[PDB]
Amino acid sequence: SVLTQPPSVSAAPGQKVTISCSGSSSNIGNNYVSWYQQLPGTAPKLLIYDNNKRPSGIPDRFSGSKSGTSATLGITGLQTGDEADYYCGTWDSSLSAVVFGGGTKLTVLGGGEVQLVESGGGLVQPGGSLRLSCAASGFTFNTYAMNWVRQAPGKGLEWVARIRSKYNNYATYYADSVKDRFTISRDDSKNSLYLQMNSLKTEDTAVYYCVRHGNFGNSYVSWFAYWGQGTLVTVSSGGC
Amino acid sequence: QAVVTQEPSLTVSPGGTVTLTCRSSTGAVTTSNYANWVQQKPGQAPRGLIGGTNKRAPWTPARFSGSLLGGKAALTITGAQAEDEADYYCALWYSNLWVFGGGTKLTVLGGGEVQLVQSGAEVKKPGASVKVSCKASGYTFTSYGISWVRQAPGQGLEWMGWISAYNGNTNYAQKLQGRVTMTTDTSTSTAYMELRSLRSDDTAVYYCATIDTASAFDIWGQGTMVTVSSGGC
Repeated sequence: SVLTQPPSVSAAPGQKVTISCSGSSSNIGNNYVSWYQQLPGTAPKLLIYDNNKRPSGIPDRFSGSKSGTSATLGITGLQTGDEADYYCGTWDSSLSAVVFGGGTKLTVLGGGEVQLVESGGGLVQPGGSLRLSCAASGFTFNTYAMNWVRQAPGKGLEWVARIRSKYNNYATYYADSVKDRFTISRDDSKNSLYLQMNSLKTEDTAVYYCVRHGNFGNSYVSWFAYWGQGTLVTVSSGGC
Repeated sequence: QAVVTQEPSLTVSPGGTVTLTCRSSTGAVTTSNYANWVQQKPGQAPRGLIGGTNKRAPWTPARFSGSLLGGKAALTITGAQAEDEADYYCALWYSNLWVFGGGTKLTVLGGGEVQLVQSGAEVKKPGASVKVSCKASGYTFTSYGISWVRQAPGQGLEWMGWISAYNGNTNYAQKLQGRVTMTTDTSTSTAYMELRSLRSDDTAVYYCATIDTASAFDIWGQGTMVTVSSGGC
């Protein structure tokens, strides 16, 4: 690749991690640098533009800097949900093209912020099956009910399934659209929520979110307070 | 089944007041529907903002307020900021279930509020062509520049080129010049990418994305997998 970045780095929650990108005068040296975060099977997400600016919604713990022909992404107060692949991108004047680094895969090694980390999404054929996982941290998992909510590309939100805590007999509830095909479950000892998705249809194509309730003042509890980053499930025959 | 309806899109100038509404197909929205508002900023995961008609989440700014007005739930933003640009979803409680509305895409005049929807996965034989679509819903399509980026399995991002939705001018990556064609359709707010003479190494996820004042891509499509194989279907 045109831009050079280390293939991988590991860091602990609450610590600071830096990711550097090396270029030349034609690219980083004379152009604005951008940084992207990418979770498995999902689209890159803009973290930094114009070397150091954050789009709204990007936490203040993400920062960017540029010095000569090199650029750096800083992540302070690391969270479990920061585990991702990070790419630097810039315009190359000599090539008259957008160039990217090869990406740095960051591994993040109860505590911290409320985090809902999703995995298991992917591409499957109609009639196929997938299992989604949500690894929770930053709260006592076993006292909370959890919900799965999906969002089909370019469409609205649709509630999928609910599982109560141990204190409410792990009671499960399903939307009619997924009844008898999906199963919501949890493993409290692993701080994990699951969605088993069988007999998949093209209309199940969506980003799936795990969602945790939160206090909205002292008189109301919203089921929709905290959301995970989402995992994409695509169900397609591939035009076959 | 109950249907919850919202304005598909609204625009507000910074400092302005905007009122979003949420209608129930069953009749007047009541406090017993415990109206919730969820905010989804461009390229972000959603977050709860209002619950129980008017209760704020701890992170909800004072400038947002929930209420009931003329039989509908209402979300008012007093003194809109660029930060408030988002898709706003309302959800109403109907006895044992939350029903969401279709969302209101709120653009804050300045890079507007859009969602990009790409066509489905494709299986192709070597030598064939593939045409990927990317439809924008929300703020005026012609205000956008669209870029195409691909990623082979387990590999890095690769820029393919870009086009203006205002005038249709293009720039293609050197490696693809003569094999790739990018077009847009104003009437349908759709950008197109055609890649010809497909070979094994074209197997990748193809993404479209909007372009910044700064040549950064803020809004991305969900991606389209293209599999090029000897066997095909």
